Amino acid sequence: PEEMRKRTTEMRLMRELMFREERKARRLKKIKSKTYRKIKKKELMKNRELAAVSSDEDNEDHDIARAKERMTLKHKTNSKWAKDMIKHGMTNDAETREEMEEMLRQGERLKAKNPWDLLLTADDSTRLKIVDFKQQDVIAEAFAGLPGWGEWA
Amino acid sequence: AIQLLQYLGALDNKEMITEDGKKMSLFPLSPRFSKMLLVSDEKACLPYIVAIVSALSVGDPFINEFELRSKFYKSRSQFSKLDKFSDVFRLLSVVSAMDYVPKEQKEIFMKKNFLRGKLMEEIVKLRKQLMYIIKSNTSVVIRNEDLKSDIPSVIQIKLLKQMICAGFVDHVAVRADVLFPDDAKITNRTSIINIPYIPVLATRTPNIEDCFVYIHPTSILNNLGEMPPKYMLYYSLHLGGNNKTRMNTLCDIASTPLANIARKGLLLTYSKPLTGQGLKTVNLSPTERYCYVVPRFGSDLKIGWDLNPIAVHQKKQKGQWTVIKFITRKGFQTITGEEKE
Amino acid sequence: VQDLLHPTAASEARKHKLKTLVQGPRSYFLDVKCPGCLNITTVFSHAQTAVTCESCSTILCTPTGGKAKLSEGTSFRRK
Amino acid sequence: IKFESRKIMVPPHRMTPLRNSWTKIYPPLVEHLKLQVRMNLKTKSVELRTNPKFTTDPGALQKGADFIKAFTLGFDLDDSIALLRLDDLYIETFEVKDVKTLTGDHLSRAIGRIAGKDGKTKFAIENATRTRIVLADSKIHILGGFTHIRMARESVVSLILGSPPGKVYGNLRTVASRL
Amino acid sequence: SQVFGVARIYASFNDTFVHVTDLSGKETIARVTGGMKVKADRDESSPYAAMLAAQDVAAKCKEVGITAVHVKIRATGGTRTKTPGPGGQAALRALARSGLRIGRIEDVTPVPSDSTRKKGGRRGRRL
RNA sequence: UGAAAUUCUUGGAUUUAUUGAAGACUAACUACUGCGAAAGCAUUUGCCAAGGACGUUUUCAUUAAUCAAGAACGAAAGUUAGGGGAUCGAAGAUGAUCAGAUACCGUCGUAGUCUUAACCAUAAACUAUGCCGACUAGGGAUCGGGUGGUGUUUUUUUAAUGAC
RNA sequence: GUCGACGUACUUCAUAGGAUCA
RNA sequence: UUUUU
Ligand SMILES: [Mg+2]
Ligand SMILES: [Mg+2]
Ligand SMILES: [Mg+2]
Ligand SMILES: [Mg+2]
Ligand SMILES: [Mg+2]
Ligand SMILES: [Mg+2]
Ligand SMILES: [Zn+2]
Repeated sequence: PEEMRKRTTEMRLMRELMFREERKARRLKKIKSKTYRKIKKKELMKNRELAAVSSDEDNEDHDIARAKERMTLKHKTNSKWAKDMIKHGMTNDAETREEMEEMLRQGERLKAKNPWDLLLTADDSTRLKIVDFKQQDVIAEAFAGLPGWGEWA
Repeated sequence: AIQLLQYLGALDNKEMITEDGKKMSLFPLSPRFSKMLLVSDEKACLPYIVAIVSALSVGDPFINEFELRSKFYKSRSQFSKLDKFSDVFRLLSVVSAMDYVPKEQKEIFMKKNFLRGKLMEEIVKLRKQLMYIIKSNTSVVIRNEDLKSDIPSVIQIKLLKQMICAGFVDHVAVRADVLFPDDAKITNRTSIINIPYIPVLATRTPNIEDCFVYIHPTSILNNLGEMPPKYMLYYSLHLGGNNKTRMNTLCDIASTPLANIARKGLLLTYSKPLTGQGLKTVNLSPTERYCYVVPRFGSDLKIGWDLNPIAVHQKKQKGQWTVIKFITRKGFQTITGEEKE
Repeated sequence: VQDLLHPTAASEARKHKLKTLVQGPRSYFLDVKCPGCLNITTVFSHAQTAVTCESCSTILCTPTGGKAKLSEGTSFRRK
Repeated sequence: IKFESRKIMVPPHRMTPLRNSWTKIYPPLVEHLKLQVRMNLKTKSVELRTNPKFTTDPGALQKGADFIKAFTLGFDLDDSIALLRLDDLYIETFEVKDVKTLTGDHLSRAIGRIAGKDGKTKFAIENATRTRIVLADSKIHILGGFTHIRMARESVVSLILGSPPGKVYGNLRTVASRL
Repeated sequence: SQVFGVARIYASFNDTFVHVTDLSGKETIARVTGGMKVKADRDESSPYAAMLAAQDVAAKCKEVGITAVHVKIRATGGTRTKTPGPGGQAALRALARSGLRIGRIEDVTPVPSDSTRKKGGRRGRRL
């Protein structure tokens, strides 16, 4: 049947689609500049925050996260990277100091302890079905004052 | 006037009357208030919308502080109980509260609550005429029993905000610090009455402060005690004595409902699909997809602003992607899972 | 979930020859009957040589990338 | 108004948009310009002809062909319609390799710099210079007034040669104020 | 009753030529350039210059007897840009408006299979 | 050129057509895809040798991994001695030196760019990421080979191949 | 010779971040 | 300030 042709086209579009994400994904992969990646990360955190994609943490979830942080103490300046930057005067620079402070604030977050949404469907179905013109338009009247796709058109 | 009617859906883009436009003309009210009554059919909210519409149509039955203390605030405390962010529900509280007042004590109630006697009586009269026209034209004798209504549910109160926003889609104002934090620096010491807002579709000036609009002294928000809502509905703008524009608030509206209502109006546009962790354009087929978009609200000579991203279902129609329906966070997550399985 | 000690027959059939539980050849031997003399000759499935029938000196198979292609008209059985 | 014809071959990647926009393409051609429009599916070329009995403006045919050509290069329909509306719009076309022989990632970054993040840089040039720019891979087309396309070209070329977008953006504000 | 010539349009960066010749190309009928129709050398590449040049040749060709021309538009080509400029586009439009019948339009820009080096240098050109 | 001027030009410039000569380079196809130890490699055809992967119920049987010493190759530029010398072009000269988005522009152009026989041995020679071996998730795209189908198409006699 | 390169010994500049309050 | 189906 000719329905088989329809199947091939649908696959062809899906294949052409997958390539496009691959090409774009390949190119974004190569760019690894800090400023570029920093801008993308910031914009992503806004979108997730604004859309509240992330679920609220229960009190038990926070306690477990706090427990691991106390168990490990992974976000203090005793880590290998933090100790390396501090002891060698590389944190006097502003940028590497920001990363150290970013790490430290993130650690601090985990350490913290008469009587007097349902989106409205304004479609035509939710309607006050009230019941009450051409001649009145005659009263107004008395007042006065694909073609060409394959063939020549 | 044509533009306002078009935003309400009264007129189409070619300035002919729509079916809604004909439908509103049957009522004795302004086009804004009709639209409130038009959408009220859901979940028996009609009695509340009629009361709100009658109150606004007739004028405020409240006596202001300037025109006149503990007694005044005491009466105000009683009628603001329905919602802490709505002037409209303060009006609804009084009008429906009167219904349970027996006729003999009505005069004592109006004086006891600093309420203008004449206006409420016309509000009563105009409520009957509205309920009469709707019952007569929907299928008629209306008694005072018919106006007696119980408290709205929490679900209803959110809906009333949406119906109210339907008629005042063009009078939404956003806190200025959200758009221009540099120019509108809000501190915890700042009085609520001095927090700047920016109306939608406001004509941009070289100095943005010229467009600022502040809360009216009479609004309950001045006594709110916390930061005001992100977006606000206002009825009209008044020039205060200090050359400061003051806005008569109606009620607060959240971002996602606001996009929902403006979707049917000309006041919403959709950005390109978002990309990143969580936000991924799920492709069912070459013609339909699920994705997150950033709705832009407002009409580039005016003040429009972007709303929170909302998951949408898009379909490719004649080469262009058209948003069919909105999707909850759970609905999108399950969708992302389904294609993985 | 699967049991490594007792793999499914189809599962092993899908795997590479060296990657099964006990590696073994996937090739085999054939009895090819010459069209003329009707004698039987043993031919390797993946024969790399143009096997010739000794009596008639007729080509029975031709080498290729993998399995040898048997000459047209030659009957064969798996031995 | 003699009988004349124009043929404009449609490249394959522009055929599908031509389909979805055909409803809005033949009305202005057949109504305002009084042209006989047709697409030869066998050759996949848009055919326009002058009707001697009906067509009156001698420049309608060439005006229509440029309008089809502008859509063919990748310009949106409404921008292409500007060619029918006006008579003083021209299309400037040049390649990246003409400015500078860029290859590999250097060519990819040059295209990215011209477009800018979310296309902001391209829109910045378009608004300031009152022109429309189509960035087809390494092929750049600019549409607008003659004096305007040259201004946009210089801003584009500075980006190709390596000038950062930020500095080019400030230059756009200056010329925009002068305009 | 219908005589054909060939209208060669050479659209460079700093000028536009409109040259009308017989079918062979040996015999020149009328050559007019943007410079001959403008006072300032800046505007020689301007579309307005081309329109005047196109109109002048169109008038001259009608006097000779030529009533239709095949357009062979070209750019500088070679190691430089390959697409005709607005000066060439303007010249084509003016020729159509002139009433002179346009037979066939083709681009004959010299395109190299692969060419010598470009004058810019490693850092580019056209600041 | 932002406008000019050095420049060519009634002994015919620029442009047009028919040819001819020289030296380079292989557009579009072109894709982080393919090949090579790396540097690198893109017109057709032939010759010479080399190579990974795959298939093998072929053969040897520890012959292997990493590697101071030592050796082969090593972009571009550059040096020695011939050849060539179209384009572009360090150096050098020269016009103009007015105007800040177009602010370094123009013209002539030596060495070079190309090649043969030797030197030099440096790169952001980059995945800013040693080599060998083992193990630890799913998905579908692509390149080379192999297996399986009673799948489509072609072979327009079949077929068998080839392509999907 | 207030000379160049190297070796050696020193000096110096880049530290604040979050919360509350006025 | 007025005022309206
Ligand atoms: Mg290949
Ligand atoms: Mg081997
Ligand atoms: Mg060596
Ligand atoms: Mg030499
Ligand atoms: Mg390299
Ligand atoms: Mg390994
Ligand atoms: Zn035999």
